[PDB]
Amino acid sequence: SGKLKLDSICYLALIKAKMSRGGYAEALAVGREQDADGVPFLPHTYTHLLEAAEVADDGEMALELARRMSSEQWPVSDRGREALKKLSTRHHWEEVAEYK
Amino acid sequence: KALSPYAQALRHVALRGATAFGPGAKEMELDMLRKGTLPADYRPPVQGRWDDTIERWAYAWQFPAEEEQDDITKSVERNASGMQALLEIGNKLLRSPPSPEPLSGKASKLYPPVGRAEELSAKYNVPMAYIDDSSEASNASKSLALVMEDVGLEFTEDGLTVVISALSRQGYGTIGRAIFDFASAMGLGPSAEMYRALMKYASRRGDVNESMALIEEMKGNGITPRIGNWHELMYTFYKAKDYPAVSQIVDNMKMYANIEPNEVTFVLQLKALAKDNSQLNSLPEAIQLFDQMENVYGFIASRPHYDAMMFHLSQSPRPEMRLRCEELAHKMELMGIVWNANTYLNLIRSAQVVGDVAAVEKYLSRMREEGIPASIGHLTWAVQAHVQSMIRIDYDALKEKDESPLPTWLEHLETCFGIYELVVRRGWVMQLPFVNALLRLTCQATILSMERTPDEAETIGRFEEQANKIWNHTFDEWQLQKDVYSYECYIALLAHQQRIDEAEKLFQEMILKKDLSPSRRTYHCMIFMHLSSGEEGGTARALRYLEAMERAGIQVRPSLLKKIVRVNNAAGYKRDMKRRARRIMQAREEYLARKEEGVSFGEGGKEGASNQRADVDAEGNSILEPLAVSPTSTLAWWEKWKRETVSKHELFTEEGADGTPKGETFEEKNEALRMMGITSSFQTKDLVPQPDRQKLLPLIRREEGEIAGSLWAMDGGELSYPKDGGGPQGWGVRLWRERQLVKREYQKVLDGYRPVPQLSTLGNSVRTAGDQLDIERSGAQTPGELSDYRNFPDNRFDGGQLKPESEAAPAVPFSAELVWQGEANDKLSPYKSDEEIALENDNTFFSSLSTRRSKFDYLEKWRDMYRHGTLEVPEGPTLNFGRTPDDHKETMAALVRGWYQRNRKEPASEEELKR
Amino acid sequence: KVPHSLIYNIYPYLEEIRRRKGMMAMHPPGKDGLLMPDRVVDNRLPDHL
Amino acid sequence: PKDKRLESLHEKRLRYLAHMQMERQIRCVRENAKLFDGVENMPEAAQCRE
Repeated sequence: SGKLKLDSICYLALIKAKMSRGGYAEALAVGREQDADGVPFLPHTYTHLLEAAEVADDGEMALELARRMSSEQWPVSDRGREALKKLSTRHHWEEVAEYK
Repeated sequence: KALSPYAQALRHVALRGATAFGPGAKEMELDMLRKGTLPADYRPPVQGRWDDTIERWAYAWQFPAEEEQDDITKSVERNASGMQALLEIGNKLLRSPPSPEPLSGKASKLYPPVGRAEELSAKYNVPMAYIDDSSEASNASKSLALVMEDVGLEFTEDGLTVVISALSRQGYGTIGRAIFDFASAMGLGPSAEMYRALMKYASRRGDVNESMALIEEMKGNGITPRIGNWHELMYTFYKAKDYPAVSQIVDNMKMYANIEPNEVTFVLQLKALAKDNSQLNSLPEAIQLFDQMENVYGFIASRPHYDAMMFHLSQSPRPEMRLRCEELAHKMELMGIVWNANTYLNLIRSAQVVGDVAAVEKYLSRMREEGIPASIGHLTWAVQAHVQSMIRIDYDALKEKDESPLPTWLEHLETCFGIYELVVRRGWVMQLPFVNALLRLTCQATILSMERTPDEAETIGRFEEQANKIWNHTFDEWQLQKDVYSYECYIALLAHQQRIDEAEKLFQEMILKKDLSPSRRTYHCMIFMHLSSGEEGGTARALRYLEAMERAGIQVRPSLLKKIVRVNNAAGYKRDMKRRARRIMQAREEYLARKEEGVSFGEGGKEGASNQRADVDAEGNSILEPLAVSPTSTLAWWEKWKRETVSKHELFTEEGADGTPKGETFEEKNEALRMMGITSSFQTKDLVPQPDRQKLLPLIRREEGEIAGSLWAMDGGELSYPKDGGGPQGWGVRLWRERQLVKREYQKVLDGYRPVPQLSTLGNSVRTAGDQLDIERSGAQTPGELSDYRNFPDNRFDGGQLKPESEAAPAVPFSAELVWQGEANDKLSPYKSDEEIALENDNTFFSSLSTRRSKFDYLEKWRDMYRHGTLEVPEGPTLNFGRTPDDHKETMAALVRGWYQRNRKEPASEEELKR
Repeated sequence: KVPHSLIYNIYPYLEEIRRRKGMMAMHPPGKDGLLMPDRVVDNRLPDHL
Repeated sequence: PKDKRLESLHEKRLRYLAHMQMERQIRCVRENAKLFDGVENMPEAAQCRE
């Protein structure tokens, strides 16, 4: 961790390890650890972090994630599209902000 | 000396008594001439006005010229209201251009009036802006001229050059370009100087392409570029860190443009050569260019030439270039050019690169004498002087003396951290090179502690703790951003610690994220870190770093190539250790396998030796068997130690920390010898004979020959002894030449180059019997101990035995408590200002001046305090030295009263308060 | 010149033979114009990283 | 005297004063053993035995 400049793929394997045990709240901390290390976010990182906001119901976490995909102009995966439609139904945050 | 001018004034009055506040020498000569008692060898002041003229001539030979420049551009830039009005007019011209139209030009509110032209401008040679036809363009030119009259200009070809240059030096490229286009459209022609004022924006910004586009634009409009345009192009390439391009522009301007260079051309060329790292010959090219400017061109070097030359000469740590810098500074002060902050900064830069803290402290003490205040960069290069002094400690002489260099490192740290505490106490804004110099100091102290004292792990831990404290918290404390040098020092620290992954991580974080171009030194660090590491592929990665140096314009020096070859040949040992450890682990695994399979139990039975006996051959005849050796011999014990001891694979289970086999340190060596049944006589490296410390023995072995001879003798024939016949090969000439070499060494002992030898048995047996009795009753090893035994008879015990050195305490004189004696042992007094030292010493009306501080201001104040008579001065020199051999006794006899009053009136004032 | 460039056969001394030319002029330009060779990432970064 | 550059001089002065006190004690006890301990070898047997 401290010695090697790890990749977003190296951070992604820690995200998939946390989500396999039901650590969806802890999997979002890996995304905050990747952001603190200066490693940029790839579309496979947004695919698994938006899935971690489904079970954790962290709608405020996915508010910063969805605004970051539009500013960086990434293509959204099919697993990331359904993750945004579920959280926009529960929290109703896309309808009051007009972001689709 | 590093004395403050307050302490210099105190020492001046202490040297001169009450005569310093009396009449001067000229007044004494005037009184001796008026009274008539003047000797013949004295020069009489016969005329006042002619002696005044003589002194004015002799002082006018050193009187400085006036180098102050009344720049109209800087005066326009300091005028905020005129700059805001020019920005308003430029924004109005850029957003909407006026209409070059006849009457009814009052149709818009953008260009209101304030209180046939196209052929009128062509017939009578009048520009279009100078003709008022009640237009929007005429009202715009009237408003522009009305604003330019307020800043001091004239609305001409030369005034608009100042306008465009003053806008361009504050950003504002499009605004100045719009004003230029409105000027060129309204008859005021686009001269080369207006193009120069346009190019000043791209030169200050550093944009090469905009400056070259302006050069091609003024070439396309039929204007030949003069020397100012090539000067701004050279400054554009200088600001964009393209230093040989300045010399290329100078060469092509001489060749193709046919323009003879001015002195500013030489100034920009020397400024570019001061930072040029494209080739190796920048310093001799600058020396030859200065010589060609002075001798061939006939130009006289002013302060910019001397500054650009001394800044380049201060970078070379060769003593001839430092001597050239000192002679150039002395010629500068001799020719009527006084020293300023840049001159003292160049002198501190020249003195810091050799590690001379005394010269830097002398320059810092001389700088506050003339009233020149010390900036922050002088303290940064003083910290760098401490760095280079820690670098250039001769550690081999400390190894001969068995002295640790640790208190010198602690003093060098404490002085610079005292400077860091000084710069936060004066309210100065913290700069990036000061924190970079502190980080360089701590990282270099950590590297030197790892190199010189590797067994002191707590010292390296404290140095790494201070380095990580500076790297992690200090840069974020003063809101500073790290740069190429701050990454360079920390990358050098991580590369010396062989932390390759963290160094590469910070390297690619510097390159990719912060887009910083790494310097040549931090490329050399990544080269030598992979070269020194014995892992596979370090050479292949060092060549990748070499390719990255080659294709990015980084200079590849031949010293780098020779050091690459030397470091690779040195790290061949580490490579061979890491290669042998793999075979060691293979043999360990094979031994652990075959001791469980049990093939050695079947191989231990010598059935072939039982069937084929030692006395019977394969056919059955009797063969000759060698006789058995004695078991008390060395070879029989060595074979028994080979057979009975443990195996080579059972010594260590795991290997070393970094790829190497265990056994390099002495703990693992002693443990392996304990497993082999050997108690080693040399437990640590203190019990190592170290034949590199010998001085007399290699001197004897070089000239004459081996003095031992029988040191390496196998069977009695490899001994080097003189012949038995005599002559030049006999014993007498060899012993005579050995005695001559020992006489040279004893002459070196007498002159103080070598330490005093201890008392030998041959030396003691030839002495006077009373000296032998004193030695045997005192136990003295050196004759210095015998001199201490004789000159201090009350020091010994009752049995005549000598007491240790710690049981004696000499008398401390009070004269070491003086101000100039306290500033010499402070080690922070050259880095303190006059006000801080005057606050620390007195903090009363006596040291307060009421702003310039110097020695003569204190003398002029204390003279008026003496004649009033609020200051009482003792008559005669209270500080006496140099005249009589007993002068410190007369000095202490004149200072008992003042020191006793200083130490006794403060308890008297305390007991006067009636506690 | 330096004296060791006049008597010794090392190849970067061939850099001392030619005249001083600009580093933006010898290296190929970019999309915006002249560019320093240390400002492009692919030159300063080694290939193993 | 209340200056932060004069601590080592005060330590050396304390060492000098303690050395002077120990030297005065050594001198006076050696004087008492020179003038009066010569009678210890010529002392009576009763004062030694009791």
